[PDB]
Amino acid sequence: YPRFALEAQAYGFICNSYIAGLTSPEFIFGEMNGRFDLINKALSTSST
Amino acid sequence: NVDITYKDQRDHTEIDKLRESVQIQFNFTDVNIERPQHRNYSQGNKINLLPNKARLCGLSYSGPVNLAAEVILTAHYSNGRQEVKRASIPPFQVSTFPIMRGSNRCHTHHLSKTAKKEIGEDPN
Amino acid sequence: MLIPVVCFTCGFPIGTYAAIFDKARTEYIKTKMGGTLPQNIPLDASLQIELKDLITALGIPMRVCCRTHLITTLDYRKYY
Amino acid sequence: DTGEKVGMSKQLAITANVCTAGEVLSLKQRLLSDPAIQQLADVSNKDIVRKGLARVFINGEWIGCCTNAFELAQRYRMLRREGKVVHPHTTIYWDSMVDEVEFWLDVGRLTRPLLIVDNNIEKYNQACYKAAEARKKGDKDWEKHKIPFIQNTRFTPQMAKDILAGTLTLEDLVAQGICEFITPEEA
Amino acid sequence: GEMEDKYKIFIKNAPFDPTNCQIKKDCPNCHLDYLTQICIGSQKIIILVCRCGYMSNRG
Amino acid sequence: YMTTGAITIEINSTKFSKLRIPWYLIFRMFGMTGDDSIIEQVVFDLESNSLVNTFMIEILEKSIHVLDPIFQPVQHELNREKIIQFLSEKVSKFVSNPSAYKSDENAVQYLNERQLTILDKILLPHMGQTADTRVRKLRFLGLLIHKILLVIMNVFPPTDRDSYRTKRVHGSGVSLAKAFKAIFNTSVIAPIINGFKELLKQTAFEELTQRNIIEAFSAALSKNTASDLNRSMEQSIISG
Ligand SMILES: [Zn+2]
Ligand SMILES: [Zn+2]
Repeated sequence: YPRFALEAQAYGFICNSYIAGLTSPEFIFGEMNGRFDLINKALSTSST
Repeated sequence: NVDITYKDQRDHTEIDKLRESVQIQFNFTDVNIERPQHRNYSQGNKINLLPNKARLCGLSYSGPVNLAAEVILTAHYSNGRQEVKRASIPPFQVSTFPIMRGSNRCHTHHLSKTAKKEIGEDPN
Repeated sequence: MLIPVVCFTCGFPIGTYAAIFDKARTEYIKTKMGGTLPQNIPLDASLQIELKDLITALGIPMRVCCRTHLITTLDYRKYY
Repeated sequence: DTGEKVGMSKQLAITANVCTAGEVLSLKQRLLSDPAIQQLADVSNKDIVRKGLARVFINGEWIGCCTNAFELAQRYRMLRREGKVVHPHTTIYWDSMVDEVEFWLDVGRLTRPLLIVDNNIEKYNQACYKAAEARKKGDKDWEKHKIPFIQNTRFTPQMAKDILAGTLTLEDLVAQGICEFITPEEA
Repeated sequence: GEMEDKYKIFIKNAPFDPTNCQIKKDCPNCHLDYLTQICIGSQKIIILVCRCGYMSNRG
Repeated sequence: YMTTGAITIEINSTKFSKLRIPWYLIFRMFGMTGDDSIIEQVVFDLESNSLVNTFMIEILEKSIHVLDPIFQPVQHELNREKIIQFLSEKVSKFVSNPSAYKSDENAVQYLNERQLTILDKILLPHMGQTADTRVRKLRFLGLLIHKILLVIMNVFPPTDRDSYRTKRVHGSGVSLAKAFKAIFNTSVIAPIINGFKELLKQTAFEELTQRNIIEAFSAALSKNTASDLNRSMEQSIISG
């Protein structure tokens, strides 16, 4: 996505369902979202 | 290319009392790497060490390295005169360096899929 | 390392036709390609040839499991 | 997926490679020979902030200043596509925010090939200019001088078929300017 | 403030950076079909720059 | 850059140990002493009166007026040679007897030449290692200071420690070489030094010939050195 892109897709709006199949930018954004949850779940054991 | 100076402390003769220190200087001349080798225990030469043999016998798949060197030393007296000596060292087996599998230094580089399969290697 | 003697799922004797099925299959694919180098025949294109009628000609039923295991089992003699 | 090892052991992508070290000396002696570069000892800080000259680093060190950083970076990018003057694995970054050019040829750079997209933006621009000339001068049909914009890659289905047939390689695609290697710096 | 020195080099280089967002809007100076839009700062200031040197907000 | 306002430089390397020197002294030892020239070494101009340049000269002018406990008597010093002399007074580990080597003339020149050549190679070595590259090392160090002050300025974000435009992946060859050499340091040349020490301690040197040089070289490289070097290299690869 270009610099200062204004489209909603550039910031993580996924127009596709899973059953339809994501594209590369949508897969990456979903990968970013999923990795956060793994990291917070890794802090689950240590912090408490 | 090492070059340093060390203070000498030999005090037996008068000629020893004429000296201040020794200027150490030396470098290495020719460096080469040969393929891994083995002895076979018969008081002979070094024979090729195949990777599976090193895996089974607990050896290391290392090839010897050959170095040559030049050692040139300086001698300093009390007045300020110097005595320079030189010495040449022929090719000399320093130590064995580990060899990566499948590389140029590996025996399974001239060996094809059939040849790798025949001796006890993974052909793929 | 071979096509199994029987289907893993139901136990039908798929092995008694395995050897023939291998050789026949190879010949069949050489008919559908037209004399190409073994590497110039892409792997993905050799698998798109329909083997349904060939397997039926072997006398094997239309069971999903038997044909799955007959078609997809890897032969070790072609990987070593 | 579990434990403290999450995000610690990364895996390369399918097309990612790691670059070796290129001949830095050849490119450096080419850059110092370039007339469009004022040498570092031949220009002063006052001069480079008055005219706003842009500084050119190679593999880390500053080796002069160019007038137009964008033009230099893109000319060396075009040379890199020919493969004879600049090595195809050369990273050519251009920081437009601080206006500097960086060349990199060292070890450890992740690279991947990317198919190059071309366009006809220059013909589009001249068509727009002549349409404007007819626009202000009084031609009521000025807009039939404008041309459509076209951007495309040069990768054709025949090239894909030949790659499957083994007659074309990646080095042959790079050699004729269809794909080029890009680093996270140049990306 | 901004638009003056905190981003002067970036703004002058914007019409040449290929990763910048273009806007389908005509240019007054060179009568070009497209302009380059940049949105700088936390106030999200929009500037339309052109390769000819055109700049909005009197630049 | 500190809360008080001092801008300091530390040169981590083998010879020195974490000494922090204010940002003017490094510039003054290299032949650039005038304050206007030095502020043009970081701000690159003295005739632009914008917010960035005004705040830059503000910070840098405030920086050069702090009294570091180590560089008090060398704060407003005017020339290079005695600054290098005090550098030798500080960093020379084998010199622990002051006010004595200063009674002679040769030692001052020897220390000055040594500290000139080391800092000619130990500061920004990628720019060169001879004296002709010292002047541009001044400019490049000034540019680094300028870039840091631009981040103090809140004009650009700091460096992203996770982006891969500033990462490298080295692998087997580079790490094997840098461990083959990091253990070459301890098990080869130090044994040679010690073997020559014990050859000089016993056998007269004016009576020493080539034959005994060969003897001592092949003795200092006996099985202990080869064993320790390779054992430490493998232990380094397997230890992590
Ligand atoms: Zn079945
Ligand atoms: Zn315009």
